[PDB]
Amino acid sequence: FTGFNTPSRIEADIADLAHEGTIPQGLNGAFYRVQPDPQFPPRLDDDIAFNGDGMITRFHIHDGQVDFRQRWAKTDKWKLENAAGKALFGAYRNPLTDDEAVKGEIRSTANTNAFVFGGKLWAMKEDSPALVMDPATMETFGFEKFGGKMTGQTFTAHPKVDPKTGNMVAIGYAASGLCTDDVTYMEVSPEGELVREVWFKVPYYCMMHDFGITEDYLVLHIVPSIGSWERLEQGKPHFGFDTTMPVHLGIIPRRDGVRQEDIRWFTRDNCFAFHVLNAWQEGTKIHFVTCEAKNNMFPFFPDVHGAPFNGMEAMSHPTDWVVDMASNGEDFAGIVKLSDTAAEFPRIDDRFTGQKTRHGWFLEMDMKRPVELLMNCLFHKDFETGREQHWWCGPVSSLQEPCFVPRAKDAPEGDGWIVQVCNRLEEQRSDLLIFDALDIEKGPVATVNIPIRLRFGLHGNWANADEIGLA
Repeated sequence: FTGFNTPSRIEADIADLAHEGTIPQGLNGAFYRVQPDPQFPPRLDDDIAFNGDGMITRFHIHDGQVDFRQRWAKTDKWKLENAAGKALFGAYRNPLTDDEAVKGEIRSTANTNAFVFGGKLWAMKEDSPALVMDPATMETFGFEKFGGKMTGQTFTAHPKVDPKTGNMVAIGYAASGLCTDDVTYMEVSPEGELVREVWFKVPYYCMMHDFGITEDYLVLHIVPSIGSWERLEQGKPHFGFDTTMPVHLGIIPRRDGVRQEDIRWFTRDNCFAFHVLNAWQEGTKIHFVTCEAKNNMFPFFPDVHGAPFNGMEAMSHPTDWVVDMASNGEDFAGIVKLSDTAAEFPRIDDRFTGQKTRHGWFLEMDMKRPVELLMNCLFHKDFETGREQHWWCGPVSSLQEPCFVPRAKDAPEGDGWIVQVCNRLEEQRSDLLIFDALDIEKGPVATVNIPIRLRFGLHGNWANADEIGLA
């Protein structure tokens, strides 16, 4: 709650932000990103940054200028707390520490991702229904339960769009209640109607924060960041990592009326994997590129056996998990490390989700760079040519999730730009950087001064003027 991460709680508007360079005329749409930002002082003692109320930033880029708008995501939690004028909810994913006054309420802070789909803005916390908002006015409508047709109590913060159907693919884990081994597989039409919701069990309850899709399958990685009521009763963090448990990859056919028996389960040795770059089918093989670390990535979700955090072992690298559908038995066809670069927050050109993509972008941790006072490089890989580009934000800055933007509705994979918030840490201010996606190492084409300090953000997405009602 201090330093770079001073609370903000500023809703605002500013037209035509100052910039150093030229803003590409091609850009006509909006980058939406979210920051955890607590409305009130925390109810408990040392709450996590990951746990603040969702504040949704939007950078509307058009006619070679940038406009700012930041609004609260008005969760049930935000409203009840607002009215009550005080914190009513407790720790991250721990209903046990809530005021009795808010028992049975939707605890979502809608603080993890901000996503445009079917002419709505989705503010997402994977423990809850998505909060929907107006993409243009950025008013809150309320949580999306699709007219009581959703039966699952949760919705992913890492949804995927099938380019073929245009559908949104989603899971919801702890679907029947907290720490349950149920999971819903959902699909949503471009119009916004919920068209499919399949229940199924997973080998064990764990953090299923993400997944892949291919042309036919949902690929779901099961990594033993595990939880239980036991943990919560003793007031431990909701999740802890168990290095002694196997890692699974479930293959769910994306067709109507699937059963547990249709789901193919592969198993490998213990590792930590987190965010999914992309997956595709290669005949009978499925390629699943995730950012794999040797061990636990999150100090705050500790080793369940009291073993202390191993920073070295938390370094993640893009990795291909391959599995053959046509085989028998649980073994992986193989595991291929795609780069020695330490990377996470992976992005693809969304238009090619499920097809083998040539390009990926990541936030990189390069410990060889000076720091004169932490994710300090933008990283682009050409998987065809093997060629890796790096851009460094310099010694007093750090970077937030990059967001790919197409040059046109019809441009090749990777022909466009990268937009990303940059933390000017020593100056306690923020920039929006705009790069050539395919030549990032020459530096950003435009450095845009953001006249409000933004906090450590999480996930963010692009939409055209035509998808958000600013045509």
